[PDB]
Amino acid sequence: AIRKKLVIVGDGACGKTCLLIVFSKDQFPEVYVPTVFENYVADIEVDGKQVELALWDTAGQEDYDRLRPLSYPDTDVILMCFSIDSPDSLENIPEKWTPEVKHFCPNVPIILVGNKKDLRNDEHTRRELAKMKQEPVKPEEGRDMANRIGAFGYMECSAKTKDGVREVFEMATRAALQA
Amino acid sequence: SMEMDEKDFAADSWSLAVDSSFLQQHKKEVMKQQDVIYELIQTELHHVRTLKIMTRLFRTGMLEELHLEPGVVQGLFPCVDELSDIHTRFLSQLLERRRQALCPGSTRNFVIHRLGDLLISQFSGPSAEQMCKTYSEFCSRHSKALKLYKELYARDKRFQQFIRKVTRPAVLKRHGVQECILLVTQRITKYPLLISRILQHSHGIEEERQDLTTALGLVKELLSNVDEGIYQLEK
Ligand SMILES: *CC(=O)N1C[C@@H](C(N)=O)Oc2ccccc21
Repeated sequence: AIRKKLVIVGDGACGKTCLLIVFSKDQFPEVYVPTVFENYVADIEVDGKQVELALWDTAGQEDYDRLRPLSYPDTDVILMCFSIDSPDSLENIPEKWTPEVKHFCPNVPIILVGNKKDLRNDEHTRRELAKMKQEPVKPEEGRDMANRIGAFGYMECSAKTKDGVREVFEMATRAALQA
Repeated sequence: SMEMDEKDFAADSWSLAVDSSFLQQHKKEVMKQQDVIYELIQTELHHVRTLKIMTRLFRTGMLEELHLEPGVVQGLFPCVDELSDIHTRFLSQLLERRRQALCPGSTRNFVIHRLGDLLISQFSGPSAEQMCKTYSEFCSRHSKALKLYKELYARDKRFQQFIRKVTRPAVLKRHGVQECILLVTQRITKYPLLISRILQHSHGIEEERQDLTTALGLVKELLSNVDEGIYQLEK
């Protein structure tokens, strides 16, 4: 099993921590969702290849510009996370995270991940965003951002309902294996 | 880690650790407040266990088996003994605060009413200065440690077999030399997230909410000082 490194990046409340917990545990925690994710090594079999995928998070490092890059050494795939209920977090994808990731991790594939897709039909989400002259991030808006930033691909998931969670990590494993 | 502590923290939360009959006697807010405190101690136990792997298993293992040049092992495991003392003393205090909180006749039923004071002492004065200077040095030597490990693995045959040997157990899956180094660097950035979630469910006692607010500020000041004093090194 070849060893590959995955790192998730994104604004404070974009669901980057939930996404790792839900995948490593294989379920949305029924009793207590932990606050922090330490690390985890996933045994993934994608398209016939056996890979050992190390999982890392940058939660807590967002305000510390010298400390955060210490997470980047040897990354083989980057999950660029944004939240679908937060159009403002999508604005910081090409103006904040994309220049930094391309500086410390050049040529490393990036997958733009639209988190919290379940919130597209949540009534409270559409009401709160309307008192801002806004609405949930649309699938075509996500694709267009993934296009402009030269992301290897665009994917949507929901850590709450586990929908699309497996497909992101299987795809990230495929991306990491690429020449 | 010692079996006693491992069992006390083997559950996925405080609600699952204490006896269901004891849990059923508390307000839902207390269960949430204790769940996050249980995680602060659970992750502190794992942090100290990571440091023991680096000191006894890797660092000491190379000194007693390999013929490495003097100073290579220090470049590979910077400030590990200093970090180990800092956190083992924090873990000691956290664990005694839980043992004191246990009600008579049980070893698993507890409610930690005061925590803020312990966090204020750990993240202030000499203890805070000692972590600041320690983590500033650790993080500046972090890249150099990773490159040095990779050079030794890609050139030395004996070092290669030592690493394959010690990391073979199933328990060391996510705890190799490089994972241990990043695990320690990321650790300091966990505290504000944990203290903020504890603070959110600690409004019952006003002097506790203020203690946790002072502690939250103290940790953010520490992380800022460490971030300012970082100067990456290269071999
Ligand atoms: C101390 C203890 O384990 N207790 C004490 C008792 C109390 N609140 O006085 O509550 C329960 C319930 C079930 C099991 C043990 C205890």
